[PDB]
Amino acid sequence: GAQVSSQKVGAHENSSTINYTTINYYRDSASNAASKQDFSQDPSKFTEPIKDVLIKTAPMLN
Amino acid sequence: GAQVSSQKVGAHENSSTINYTTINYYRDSASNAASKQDFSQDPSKFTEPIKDVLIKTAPMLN
Amino acid sequence: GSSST
Amino acid sequence: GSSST
Amino acid sequence: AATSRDALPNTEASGPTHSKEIPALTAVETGA
Amino acid sequence: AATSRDALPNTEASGPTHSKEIPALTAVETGA
Amino acid sequence: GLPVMNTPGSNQYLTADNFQSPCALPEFDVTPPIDIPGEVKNMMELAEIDTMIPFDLSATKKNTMEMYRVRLSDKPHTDDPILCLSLSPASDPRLSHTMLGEILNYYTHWAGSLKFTFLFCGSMMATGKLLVSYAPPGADPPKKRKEAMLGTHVIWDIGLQSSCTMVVPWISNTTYRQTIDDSFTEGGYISVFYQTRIVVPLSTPREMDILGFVSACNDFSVRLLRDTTHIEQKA
Amino acid sequence: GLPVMNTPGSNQYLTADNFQSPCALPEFDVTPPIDIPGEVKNMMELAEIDTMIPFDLSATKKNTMEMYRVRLSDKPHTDDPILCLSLSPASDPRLSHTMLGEILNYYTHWAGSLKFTFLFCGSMMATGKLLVSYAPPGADPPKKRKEAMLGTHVIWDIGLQSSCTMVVPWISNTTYRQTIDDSFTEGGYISVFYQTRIVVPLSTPREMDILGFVSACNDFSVRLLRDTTHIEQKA
Amino acid sequence: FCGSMMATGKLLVSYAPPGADPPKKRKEAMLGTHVIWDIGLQSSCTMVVPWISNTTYRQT
Amino acid sequence: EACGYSDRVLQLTLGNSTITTQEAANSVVAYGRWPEYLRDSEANPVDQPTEPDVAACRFYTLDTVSWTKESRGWWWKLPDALRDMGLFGQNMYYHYLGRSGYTVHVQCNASKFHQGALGVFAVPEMCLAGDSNTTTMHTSYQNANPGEKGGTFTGTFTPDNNQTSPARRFCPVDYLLGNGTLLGNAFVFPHQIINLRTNNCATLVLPYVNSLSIDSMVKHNNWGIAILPLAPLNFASESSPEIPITLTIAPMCCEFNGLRNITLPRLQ
Ligand SMILES: *C(=O)CCCCCCCCCCCCC
Ligand SMILES: *C(=O)CCCCCCCCCCCCC
Repeated sequence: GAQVSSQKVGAHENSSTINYTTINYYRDSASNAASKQDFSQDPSKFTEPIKDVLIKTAPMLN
Repeated sequence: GAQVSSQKVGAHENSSTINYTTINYYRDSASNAASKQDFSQDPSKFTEPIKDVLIKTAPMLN
Repeated sequence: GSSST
Repeated sequence: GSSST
Repeated sequence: AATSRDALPNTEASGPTHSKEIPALTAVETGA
Repeated sequence: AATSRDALPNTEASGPTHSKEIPALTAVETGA
Repeated sequence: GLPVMNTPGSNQYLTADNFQSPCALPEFDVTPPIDIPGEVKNMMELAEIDTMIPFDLSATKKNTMEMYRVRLSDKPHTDDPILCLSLSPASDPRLSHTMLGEILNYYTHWAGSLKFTFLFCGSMMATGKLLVSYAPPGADPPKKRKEAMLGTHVIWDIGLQSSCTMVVPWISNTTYRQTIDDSFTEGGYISVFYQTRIVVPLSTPREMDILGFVSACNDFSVRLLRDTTHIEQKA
Repeated sequence: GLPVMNTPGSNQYLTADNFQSPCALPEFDVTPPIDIPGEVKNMMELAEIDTMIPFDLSATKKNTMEMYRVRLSDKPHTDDPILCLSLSPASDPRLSHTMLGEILNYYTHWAGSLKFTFLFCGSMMATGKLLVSYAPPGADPPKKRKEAMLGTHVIWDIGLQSSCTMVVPWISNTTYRQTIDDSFTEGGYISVFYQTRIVVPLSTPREMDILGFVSACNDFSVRLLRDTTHIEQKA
Repeated sequence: FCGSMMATGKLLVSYAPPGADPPKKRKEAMLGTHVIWDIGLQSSCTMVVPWISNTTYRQT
Repeated sequence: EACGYSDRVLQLTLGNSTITTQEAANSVVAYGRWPEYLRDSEANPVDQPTEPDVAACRFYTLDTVSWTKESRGWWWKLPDALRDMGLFGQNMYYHYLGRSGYTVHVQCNASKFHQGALGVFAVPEMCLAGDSNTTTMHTSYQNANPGEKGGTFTGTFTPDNNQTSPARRFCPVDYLLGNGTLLGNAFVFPHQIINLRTNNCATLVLPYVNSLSIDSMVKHNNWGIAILPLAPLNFASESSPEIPITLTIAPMCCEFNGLRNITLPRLQ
């Protein structure tokens, strides 16, 4: 049941992907650590909530 | 996700490559130990920084 | 066994 | 599994 | 599919302009 | 085959130099 | 049992650690999520939303609705600044409390491009051309249109498109700037000027306000999480 | 949980240990490297660079620019030494502060071949032949050319190639020598002599300097890292 | 250079295109087209004055 | 070459300027890296750079200094030495950011009857020591930046005792390379030696070196040129000989970011 994932390697030694291993010891998900394998979304629902889609090169009002 | 590498064996017992095992427990590379699997380079950029490549048997000046 | 990612 | 070296 | 640790967008090279396209002009009244 | 009214040689583009070739140095003693 | 050996770090409590721990309520029937509108995945999404700048923090206008209004008028052309602003998004008093400034105060380092949008709130009968400038750091801060002209700038013509956006491009020596006032990581100067002048007809108000907004461009990021000075608890 | 048993070494802090530990700044956006010129991978690269020897540490020349200059002259041939030097690269006062000597003082053991290069800084009109010698340890240290002649030596003729290199070959009983003065691991004697004499014409300076440099050959290595006596901190 | 073989020296030969103050000091001459001539076995040095003109032909 | 070519004879041409030499001792490329422009992968300011090319990447000759038996040594900082040099200087002061490499050509001729050897060193980040034993890191920008004129080394550390009006300048002791390290080891820095019996000159090609891809040229010097007499000047029998040292430097592959109004520094 081991989970193996990639580390995003910052400062490299003078020493190819580096991995780390994770095993969950408990039945309840709440006991689990934070994965940090998170997603990003587009800001549109906040930055552009207008009914008619905007084209930046075009006049906002027309 | 286990990493297995060779030990350079110095003093041998009266007892074939010997190995050691490494597993990374953390997501951040900074948490990792030092591999010590390092490379060597040629000293030329310091010892011979001259534009025209030198031949040691030849006259340095000509 | 090993679930890789 | 085992990444050997 | 965009991961949090993915790099942000590259800056693309841009040249001079003499156009009817007006990116700099807008109307914040719209809410955007 | 070079006619009197032919155009003179074009100037070719030239870049920086760090060389052992020495065009600027010479010896007029030779007669040239 | 298995021969083990304790390393340094044993039994410490790092508040930034990430470990499993026993659950105090096993087999608890969790309420499922529903699809609530407005989910956020990253704090930088909020920094990309335009927020209004308190430009006029003068002794009588600060901490009132008035601090947001930059007054303009139909007066003759001058080369003197309408407003002057240091590009210090987390520490300059006018930027530090904007949504961008507030998120920046939870982090030690910022990087990326910013954009300033101005809204003309005068009558439709009012016309005018303004110059919005950005000078990268290292010279005399611009106090006259002639010096501001020489840096990054937009000449805004007032008309049906009410608003104008100047992008402040990421121009820095360091890969990241600090979220405090520091000369080594100074960002430069924003200043606004009259290019021609505001012209109104008769029966029209000769004075009007413009409002300004700041937000981050998509190349903007922050790092090294820290505590803010913008909230506290004496006792 | 899993039956474990603590071994000796548990909870100790070895300053030379190599273990993983929790990161205090998770998910920090690291600045990438750029290709900076001059990267070094091993301290021995620096030991292979020629560095100038303070040969003349006499009471009035030491700790001045003068300590680097070995004075020669057009005087009649003598069999007496120009200079005498013990091969103790980390502990002899003339070698111990050179880049080689300095790296050697961070280690307990050294091994390998060394090379000494001499530069004649006299006029072009000056001629001369010199003998550069190396005597392995165990006999009377050479005080006359006749004894120096019998060991490893180079007869240097001064001319357009300004400089001459003598290689001191690794000749030792032990596999490694110590970085301190110790008779058991003594390395021998370097000495320089006039083979003929320096000859100048008229209108030429009759006195001149030679400079000397030391560096390590590619078969040179050091081991057992230690603290140096060449820096300290009283209080 | 018609001096003895024992004589050494470095000279700067300059060409300044028209329009500014005529160079009276090395510092101004340095800024235009120039050759730094080192005296040695090649006795002579050539500076080329490149055709830099506004008109297609100059007058005599 | 059998057809005459040699390591002693060189011709360098940059822009409208050419240097010739008949007595060189080859030339050094610092750390084996030739100057290059900033790559897109290492880029950081997003604005279109200014690249002056031939208008700035050409040979500028700084004021000639004089080598005598009393001479302890000379130093210069880059880009500072070139701050007033034609269009390079102008481009430098109009932009917040700038980077540049350099060809350094040190000139010193004498005669077959003279002696002496100059060590010419190119030091990355040449931080020099100040004149005070009561306060530290306190050398004024004006004193730290001599421009073309450069500065000199001293054989003796002599501390500024005027606590009320501190001199606020460097006091660079020669055998300590003006920074607390021994001169005999300065050879780990890119260098050449002008030994008068061997060569009239030294030529060093310097890459842009920094911990950043581009920086403030006005706030920060990247390279220091240090010239010190390893072997003192001597001639025939004259008690007081003199020979000139001329320094000629060319910016190479320089580019500038962050254009605005010109920087007018307080240099006095
Ligand atoms: C999947 O996990 C199969 C491989 C298991 C490898 C050994 C796991 C280490 C011990 C975990 C014990 C269980 C925790 C309660
Ligand atoms: C690759 O690692 C697959 C095999 C895993 C073998 C057992 C690992 C031992 C327990 C590690 C637990 C995870 C650390 C957080």
